[PDB]
Amino acid sequence: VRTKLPSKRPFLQTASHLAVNSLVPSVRTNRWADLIKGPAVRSCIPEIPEVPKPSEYTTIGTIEGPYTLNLERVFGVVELAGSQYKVTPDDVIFTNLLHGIEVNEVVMLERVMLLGSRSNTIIGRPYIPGACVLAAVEEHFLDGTVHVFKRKKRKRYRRYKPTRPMMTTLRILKVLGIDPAPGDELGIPSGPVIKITNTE
Amino acid sequence: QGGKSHAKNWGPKFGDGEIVFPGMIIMRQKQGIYSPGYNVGRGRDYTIFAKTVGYVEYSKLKTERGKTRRYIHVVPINDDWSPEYQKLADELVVRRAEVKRQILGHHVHTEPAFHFSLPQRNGNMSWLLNSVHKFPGTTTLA
Amino acid sequence: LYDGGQLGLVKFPVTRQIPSYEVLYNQLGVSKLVEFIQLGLLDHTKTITMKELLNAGCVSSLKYGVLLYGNVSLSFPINIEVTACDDRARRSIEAAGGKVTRVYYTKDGLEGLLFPKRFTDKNLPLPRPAVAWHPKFDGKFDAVGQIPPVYEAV
Amino acid sequence: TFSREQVFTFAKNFTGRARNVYKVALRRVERGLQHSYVGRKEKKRTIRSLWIQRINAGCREHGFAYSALINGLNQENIQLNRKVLSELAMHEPDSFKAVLDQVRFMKGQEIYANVEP
Amino acid sequence: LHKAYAKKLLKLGFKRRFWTDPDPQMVPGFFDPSKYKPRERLNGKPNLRPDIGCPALRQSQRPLKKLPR
Amino acid sequence: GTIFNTGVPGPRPEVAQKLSTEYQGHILRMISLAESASELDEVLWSSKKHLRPVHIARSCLKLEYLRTKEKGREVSEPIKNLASELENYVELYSTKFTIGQVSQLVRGLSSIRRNIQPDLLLKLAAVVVADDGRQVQLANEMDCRDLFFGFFSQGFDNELFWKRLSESVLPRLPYFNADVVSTVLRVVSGLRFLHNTEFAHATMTALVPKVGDLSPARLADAFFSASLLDPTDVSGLNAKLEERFLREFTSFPIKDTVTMFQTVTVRRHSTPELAAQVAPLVAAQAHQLPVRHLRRALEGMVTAGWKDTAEIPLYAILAKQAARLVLGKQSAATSAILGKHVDNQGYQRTPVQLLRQLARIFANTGLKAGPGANQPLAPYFAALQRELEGRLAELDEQVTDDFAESFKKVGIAEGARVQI
RNA sequence: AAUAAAUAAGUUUAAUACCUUUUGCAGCAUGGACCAGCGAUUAAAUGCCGGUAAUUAGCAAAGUUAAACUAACGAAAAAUA
RNA sequence: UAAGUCAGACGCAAAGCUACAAGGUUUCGCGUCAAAAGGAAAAAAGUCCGCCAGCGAGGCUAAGGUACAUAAA
RNA sequence: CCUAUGCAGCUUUAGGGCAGGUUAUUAUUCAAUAAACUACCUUUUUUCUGGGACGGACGCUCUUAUUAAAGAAACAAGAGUGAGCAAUGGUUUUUACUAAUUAUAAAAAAGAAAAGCUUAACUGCAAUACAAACAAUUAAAGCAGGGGCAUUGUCGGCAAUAAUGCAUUGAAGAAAUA
RNA sequence: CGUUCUUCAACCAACGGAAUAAAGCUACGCUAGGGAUAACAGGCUUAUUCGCUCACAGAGUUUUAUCGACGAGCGCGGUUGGCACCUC
Ligand SMILES: [K+]
Ligand SMILES: [K+]
Ligand SMILES: [K+]
Ligand SMILES: [K+]
Ligand SMILES: [Mg+2]
Ligand SMILES: [Mg+2]
Ligand SMILES: [Mg+2]
Ligand SMILES: [Mg+2]
Ligand SMILES: [Mg+2]
Ligand SMILES: [Mg+2]
Ligand SMILES: [Mg+2]
Ligand SMILES: [Mg+2]
Ligand SMILES: [Mg+2]
Ligand SMILES: [Mg+2]
Ligand SMILES: [Mg+2]
Ligand SMILES: [Mg+2]
Ligand SMILES: [Mg+2]
Ligand SMILES: [Mg+2]
Ligand SMILES: [Mg+2]
Ligand SMILES: [Mg+2]
Repeated sequence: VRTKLPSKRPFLQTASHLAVNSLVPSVRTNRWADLIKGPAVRSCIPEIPEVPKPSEYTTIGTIEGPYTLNLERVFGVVELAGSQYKVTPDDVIFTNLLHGIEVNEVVMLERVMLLGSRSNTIIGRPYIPGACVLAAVEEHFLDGTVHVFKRKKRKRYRRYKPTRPMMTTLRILKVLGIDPAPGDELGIPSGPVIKITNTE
Repeated sequence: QGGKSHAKNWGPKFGDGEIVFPGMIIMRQKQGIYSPGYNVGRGRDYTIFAKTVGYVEYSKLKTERGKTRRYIHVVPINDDWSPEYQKLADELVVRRAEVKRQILGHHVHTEPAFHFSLPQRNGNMSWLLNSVHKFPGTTTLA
Repeated sequence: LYDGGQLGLVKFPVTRQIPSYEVLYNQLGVSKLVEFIQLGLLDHTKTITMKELLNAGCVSSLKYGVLLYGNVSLSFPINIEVTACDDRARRSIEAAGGKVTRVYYTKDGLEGLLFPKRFTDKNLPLPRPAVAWHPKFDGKFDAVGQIPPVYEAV
Repeated sequence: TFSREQVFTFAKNFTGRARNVYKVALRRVERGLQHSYVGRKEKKRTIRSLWIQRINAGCREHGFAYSALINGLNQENIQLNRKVLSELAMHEPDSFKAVLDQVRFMKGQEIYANVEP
Repeated sequence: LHKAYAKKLLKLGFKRRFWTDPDPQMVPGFFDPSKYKPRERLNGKPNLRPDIGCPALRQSQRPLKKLPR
Repeated sequence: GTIFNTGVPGPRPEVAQKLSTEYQGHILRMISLAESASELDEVLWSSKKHLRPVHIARSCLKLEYLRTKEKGREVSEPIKNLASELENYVELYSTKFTIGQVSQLVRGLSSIRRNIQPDLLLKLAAVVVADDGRQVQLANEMDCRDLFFGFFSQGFDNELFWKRLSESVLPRLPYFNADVVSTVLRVVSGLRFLHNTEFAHATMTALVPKVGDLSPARLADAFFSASLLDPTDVSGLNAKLEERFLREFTSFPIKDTVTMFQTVTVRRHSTPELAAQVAPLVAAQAHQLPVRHLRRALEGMVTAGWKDTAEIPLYAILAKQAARLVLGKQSAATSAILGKHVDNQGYQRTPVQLLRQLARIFANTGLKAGPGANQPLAPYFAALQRELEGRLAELDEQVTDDFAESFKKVGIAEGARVQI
């Protein structure tokens, strides 16, 4: 046992059992545990159902030409791309890369959590049904270079790996769900002319 | 000043119910603490070895003079104590060698293959050389 | 190859036995000789000599001679002249009715046997055959080879 | 190893010989990039600390506590995060107070799609 | 021979088949009287001198000795 | 041991003396001494660059020996894969083989139930028959014997091939051994177009003075073939073969005795030898009688007309033997293991055709199975019901009716399982 | 260690160079004042082990060199006649 | 892999030597460092939690914390 | 100060040599050989180690602590040994006996002593294992030959655990070649 | 003259034994290396050293005025030591 050579005892014992089994047949031929073994199942408990969520974003049309925007007196909170935003018309937000949309398109955001004005507030638990936010896709860009560098002193270890994140830009157009307080109504045209191209 | 003697590994090598083949060493001891039972032998230094194919057993006996005796036994495969078991053991020995060669592979050679033949003495193979090397069967009488 | 100072490789004994000189012969199996005849590369209706074996491709390069060995089951006679032979080959050929002859050649004689044209093209007489072999080789040869072999029918 | 062009691009705002001397600038460039990896990690810890301080200050002006608010939101199933709550307390005091009143007193009027079932 | 030592010998080109080499002078009919040499006894002593000996039997090369003058 | 590392078996003196020699041929010995399919594959893989046609011929022949060792089961996966690889070398060297080498190649591949591709098989046949068989003269008796049986097993039925082969071999028939002639006779019987040719008559005449040299297995096959080939016994072989069987009735193995006995019964030459025939069967029934031979014994005894006797209930034991083979039950007794009883080889699925034939024969025996608590035919049908239950997919309308007729004949028609 | 991450631009927080050598170095252990140029497993023969091909190789030009191969136990019977 | 390595260190737990001393020395069981960034204890190789592919102003926790410094009763 | 594939100079009754002089022996009309004295040339003068030197030690067994598997180190501790026996080996019979070893709870179908006969303290081989870096070291069923005591069992030295030394070189007996 | 078998011997006790054999001085010294290793200083340890407390035996002889002990515990880093952690 003092030696560090690996032991061959398991090999010597297996050769002995294999020789006996090959030449001498067994007496038993059945095993009850195998006979009554049941069908394989996925689990022993009912599955847990999932909680529904409103749609994240969906295209509804395109923008025809140059437009202008004016300031309004309402705001809301919307969940998008894994993070929450507080938005009001004519705001610009930056998010992760959104797939399946193009520049100069109008999208509809439905995961609205809070709506507010100067006279009333509406709180979702956790989402408000029947509210939405409209926005225009303005950019798909690569952000500034981030230089990633690693080194370990006195260990001859060095790594350099620059990268460029992918992001998307949106401009908020309209917030629907809550009326402005009395005297705060915007009584003039505000937004662009939208060509509707999404009928379900 | 220092120094130590080389270690001797005294002790048992197998337990109850373990399978053994002829010639395998079961116990290494300095004194006859354990005595040979059935289907076992004993060397001149009290080494106990198996003489058949079977499983190891341990038992205790109380003697006439009040002493305790300990035996080592080897039990046949199916508790067969008839004199016909010897031929079955001989076949098992041949089979075991075949099993080992299959597992090891062809490149673990078990026989030599030289560019010459080994001499024959008394009808068996000998490792000692003759005074002169000659080709077999390449000469005629006279 | 240095092992640190133990020098374990030189702790083994030395053997001085001299191997037999017959390890310098070219070995030809009886089973390979038959295959050539069956394919048609050798003429079995006449005496086969080492010159025919060399040209047929059975033997690659000869410096001393050819040793014939092995067992084979034959159905037709064969007459072959070689320099050495074992007992298994002799029994196999004679069982079918053949004849195996061990012929003694010298260095100059072997050249004439294999490449006779090398002498005729230069208008040189062929080498002469030997008179006899040393008595120490009694039991090794049956006849003295003739530089132009005498072919017969089989 | 960075080239001369890369080294001097990184070190254009360094002081003294660190700007135009290769040996001096190279060691200054590598040490700075090491600071940046640590800096990005710590930024996420500091900003969350600032959000909590602002929320706590707003809560205590009304007689409440930050820890009481976080527990109360989870009982109402309100999933606003700390970045949004921090901004409400600073820029939308009236909406921030409305959230506190709902959690503490639960006196909000429920809204249904069919106003008259 | 142990596997580790055997591979080194093969890697260096060891391919001997017999304990000694055959003698061409023993082949019948190929005896050359001019090239006659009495059989000698093989030497079994390795050359262990660390200055002009076998490089495989010494750890490093030692300087040579001075000539008598 | 002392020479090798732990766990490495010590050298065998018989093998060591073969490999240690002054003569060449190392690769041939290595493949000839291989003990398993995997070992032979490793030898060929490590020697690919030096393989030659002689090596390929021996490798295919070795497949016959490895199969024999692994009896009691069908061809295993490693054997099949090894055979496939060897075929590629046969195609490569198809134009370099000799007559003897081709003979060995076909025999080995035929013993493994491997069908050579028609294109390759045609090439091999062309080599043998090329030059009108003038090269067939330079072949020994064994080469000719393997040519006839090897191609016949493959199924090559080219008339020109057999015509040329028969013409060249014809003059040498009188000088072949009894076993070689018997193999030729078997091929002639299987080939219809040679039934009435002069070659068939020449073979029978040549075998007349060599009857005494036939082995028990070849002797049994020769008697079978001669009965179909020459029912008129014009050559006299049947008379001589029958005389030898009568003289040496008890000197042959059980299998050969059963085959000869069945042939005599179908020839309507039955004599009061049933008492002598019954005792060997009961003496050795658990062995030397597989399913096929068990059916042969039943047909011969039933045709001869032997009736069950109190001292020796031959039909009763045969039913137990049939049930044992169908079920495949094994025994761990030392005597059974050392005796190499056929029943301990394992389980081998049998064709439904044999099951129907056995059931019909038992029904024709005239013994009951159901009514009595312990009847001679009870164990067989009880085993039959269990076996059929696991293979219902193979039962069709005709098979069910055939068994139903047998079940009614024996006396089991109530729709209930056998008592045993 | 003279920078980094942020910012309402007022400031706030994080943060003891590199190499070599070590059980362990911000090291009060070793080397470099800075810039440009020069500066370190290369070639031949032979052997071993993988990969990719040719399907023996070189001369010569119907004939020669080099290599490789060359007996191991002739063991299968699958005929519903 | 016919490669590198044959200078090791400390914590908890045992024994020999020392003085039931040493950040001592010799063996032995587990872990960590060596070759391991991040969080807690003041700085913190070897203790406690825990193993860094990259970016983000999302969320839940471990060891440890919850009048100021300093996030949270 | 210690460590080197160390270097150099000097010293001597450390090893080897003769190549100048002296001396000895022999030979030819300034020569040849050398276990001497002087001069000169060349070579050697371990390691471990609580730094090195000084002292001590280096092979192989038994026992103690690190528990009741094995294994496990220090210039840790306590004791042996570099053999003996022609019977103190092998084997049968008897019984008022059951010890001793350097040390030790071995052993009753076993030993010791007494009485008788003997040389297996053999020739040629050997499955399988213990251990082990390797070299070697340890146990051993079984087969053939010639023997011993019994009359169908045992004997390939000794209760067991120490009494040892590779290769090379040299020597002896026999046999085969040349 | 050479080979094989049966065997033994010498120095290898520095006992895995080989370059056949085989001692010293250097403060006149020289080169390559190490804080992997000593001498001075720092560090860790506190046996020893030193101090205090308990102990109140014994001397003084009414007084624990003064002197002072066996034995135990704790502290100090200034005495003699141990280790080899920093610098060749
Ligand atoms: K400068
Ligand atoms: K010290
Ligand atoms: K030594
Ligand atoms: K110093
Ligand atoms: Mg000693
Ligand atoms: Mg250090
Ligand atoms: Mg400097
Ligand atoms: Mg070392
Ligand atoms: Mg070490
Ligand atoms: Mg330490
Ligand atoms: Mg290191
Ligand atoms: Mg939390
Ligand atoms: Mg606070
Ligand atoms: Mg030293
Ligand atoms: Mg070994
Ligand atoms: Mg006897
Ligand atoms: Mg003995
Ligand atoms: Mg110096
Ligand atoms: Mg130090
Ligand atoms: Mg230390």
